[PDB]
Amino acid sequence: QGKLISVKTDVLDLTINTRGGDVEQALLPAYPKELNSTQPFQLLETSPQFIYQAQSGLTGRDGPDNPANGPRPLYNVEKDAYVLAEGQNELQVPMTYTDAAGNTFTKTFVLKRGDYAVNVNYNVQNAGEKPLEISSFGQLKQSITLPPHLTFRGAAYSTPDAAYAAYAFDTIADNENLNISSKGGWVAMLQQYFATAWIPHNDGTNNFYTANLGNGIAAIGYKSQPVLVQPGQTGAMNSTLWVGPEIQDKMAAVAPHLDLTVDYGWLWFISQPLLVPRGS
Repeated sequence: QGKLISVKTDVLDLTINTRGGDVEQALLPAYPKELNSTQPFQLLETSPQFIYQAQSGLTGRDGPDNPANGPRPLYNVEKDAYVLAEGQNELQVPMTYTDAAGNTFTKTFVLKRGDYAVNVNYNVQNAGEKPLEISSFGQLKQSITLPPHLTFRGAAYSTPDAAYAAYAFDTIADNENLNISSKGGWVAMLQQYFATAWIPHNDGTNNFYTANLGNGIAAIGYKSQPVLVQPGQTGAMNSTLWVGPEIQDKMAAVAPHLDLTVDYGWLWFISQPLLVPRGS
C-alpha cells in the first residue's frame, strides 16, 4: 500500500509509486496524444491492458528492494504533488525510508526545466555496525501486446564494446536473453519518435540484461556492481532516466556515444511482415 505522487514540469507529468519509487506513468505535454487532441502523449503507463514503467531500486545483500530482505521500501514524502514553480529551473522530489536498524535510504528525483533527463539519486546512511552491501538497478518493463484498440518497438543498449545492439521483444519472449558486463553504457526501450533509457553513473562494471517476466511482459535493465557502505559513512548511487522524444543530440549529452541509427534500421526491417507473391 504505497501512494502515488504527481511530479510536474513543463515537459513531463510523472506518477511515482512510493513503494519502491517506480515511475508508473509519464505524459509529455509538448506532444499531443494524437492528431488534434487536448491530451498529452502517454509514454510510460500503468493500466489493466498495458504497462510500461521505469523501475529502480537498491538490491544486493542489504538492499531493501531485494525481495529476500522483505517487501519494497515504503518511502515517506513531504507532499502528494510536486510542480516546477515559475521562475525556478529545477525540481527536487526527495523520499526517505528508515530501515529496521536506523539505516536511512533517500531516493531523490531531480528534474530540470525543459529536460527529459531525470536524475535518480540515492543516499544510503549506514548507522549500524557492519558494512551494507548494495547494488542499484534500473529496469524498463513493457507489455508486448499494445491494447488491441478496436510502427515498431524494441530494446536497445550500448557498451564500450557494443556500438549498436538491439533485442526484439519476441527474442526476449523466447527466453533468449542478454546477460553481459558494461562499464558505463546504457539500456533503452525504443519506439518511433520516443525512447526510454537508464544511464547508470558509477565507476564499476554493470550487469546489463534483458528478461522475460512472463505473462506478456518484457524487460531490459542494469544491475550495478555491489558497493560497500561502511559503518562510518553515507553512500551514493546515481543514475539518469531518459523519458522523452528520441532526439539524439539531447540524449547524447546525457549518454556519450548515443547513436540509435542502426537500431532503428534493424527494428524497422524486422517488424515488417514477409510477403513473397506467387509468380504470375
